[PDB]
Parts: sequence; structure tokens; C-alpha cells
Amino acid sequence: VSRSTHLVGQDGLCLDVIGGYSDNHVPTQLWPCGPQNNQLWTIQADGTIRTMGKCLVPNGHDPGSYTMIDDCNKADPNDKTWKLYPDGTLTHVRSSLVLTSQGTGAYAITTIETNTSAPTQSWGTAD
Ligand SMILES: CC(=O)N[C@@H]1[C@@H](O)[C@H](O[C@@H]2O[C@H](CO)[C@H](O)[C@H](O)[C@H]2O)[C@@H](CO)O[C@@H]1O
Repeated sequence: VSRSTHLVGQDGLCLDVIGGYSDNHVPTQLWPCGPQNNQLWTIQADGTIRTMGKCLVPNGHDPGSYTMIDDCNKADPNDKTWKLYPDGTLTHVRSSLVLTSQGTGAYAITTIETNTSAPTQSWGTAD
């Protein structure tokens, strides 16, 4: 079943669409957690992760590719399919790369990177 949640990463900050804008290609970052819609993510059985009607996708499939939101219908399965493991690893299924934070200061855009089991690579769910 789909579950709506916050995605909580390094230092208890939340995955956040910068500025709250739902336009295609707006990047994601870490931001102090709050009730705003751009921090509410729906994990679906189809493998997508959605906010504001859009899908989390990397802009590419290589280490260091940033993540952003995009139209779920302007995305192929490779772009939009993720798997959140119980230990916190959030894997981009096609590439096997993992969602990785790049700082807790403002506008630190998240990327997909080779898994190093870093503290920047562990994502928890919370109501
Ligand atoms: C036009 C304008 O100034 N809009 C802003 C919003 O963009 C802003 O939304 C927040 O932006 C931060 C990043 O700076 C986070 O993404 C946060 O989750 C958003 O809520 C709001 C609040 O600062 O202020 C204006 O509305």
C-alpha cells in the first residue's frame, strides 16, 4: 500500500523540494523538517516516490547525478524506480546508486552516489 511520510536524513533534516515549487526539474535538498507539502513523500508499491504529484528522479544515472522532481509520465521506469530498505538505504534501482545528502546547510542538493554506507546515505520514515 502507498505510505505518505517524511524522508529523514542526516542530523534529522528532511528531504525537501527547494522553495516548495512543484515545477518539473526542481532539485531536492535537506531542510529542517516541517509540515509543508514539499516534505511529504508517498512511497508507492510501483517503486515511485512522489511529492506534490511529481516523482523523485535523478538527473542521470551516474555517481554524482543530482536528484529532483519530474512528471511521473515524463519518466521511464529506470528514472523513477526506487527501493527503500529497512536499514535506511534508498536505492535507485536501475543504477544501484543510493540517495546521498551533501550537507545540512541551505541548498545542499542531494545526489545519487556509490554506496559507502555513509551517514549521508541513511533515510528513515517518520509521520
Ligand atoms: C516567492 C517566494 O518567496 N516563495 C517562498 C517559498 O519558496 C518558501 O518555501 C520554502 O523554501 C525553503 C528553501 O528556501 C524550503 O524549500 C521550504 O520547505 C519551503 O517551504 C516560503 C517559506 O520560506 O516562503 C515563500 O513563500
